[PDB]
This record gives sequence, C-alpha cells and structure tokens, in this order.
Amino acid sequence: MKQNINIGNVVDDGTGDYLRKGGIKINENFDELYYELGDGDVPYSAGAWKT
Amino acid sequence: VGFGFIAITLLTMFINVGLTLKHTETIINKYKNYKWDSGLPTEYADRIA
Repeated sequence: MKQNINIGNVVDDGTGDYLRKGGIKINENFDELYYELGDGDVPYSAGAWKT
Repeated sequence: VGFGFIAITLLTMFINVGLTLKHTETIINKYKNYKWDSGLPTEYADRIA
C-alpha cells in the first residue's frame, strides 16, 4: 500500500512497470500516504483526525 | 499672352516596400510526446542514453 513504484534492476532493461501504471501508482501512493495526515488539501503539522 | 498665372509645385514618390517582403521558407517537426498514459509494447530499447 506504500504502492512501491518498481523498476527492473539496472537501467536499459526491457522490464519495468509503466509510466502509465506508475500513474496512479504514483498518485494514490501520494493520496493514500498523504491523505492520512495531509487529509486532502493541506497536511496538518497538528495531525489529521477523521471522525 | 495677357495673362499671368500662379504656380505651386508638388512631388510624389514611388517606392516598392513589398517586393522585398516574402516568406523565406516553412519548416515543421516530428515529436514523440511523453504524456504518460501508455504502455511500451511495440519494440523496445532503441535509443539509449
């Protein structure tokens, strides 16, 4: 759920994941990770609480 | 005879601006835009830094 964006091994390798799949792998990771404390717009140095 | 007359003079100037103006040449370009939102699949590799 850290939603690790994976690369295959060394550079040049035909394997990878995608710049597409990274998309929303990248973004949710933000959302998921961030929306915890960042809870939408702005992160709270006072922390995020969800009723 | 019997008449004088009064004479004002004038001048005009005939000049080509436009013959110089033209379009020199037109060019264009071929690009591959990285939008994400794609898979690889066709081929591979190729250009490698």
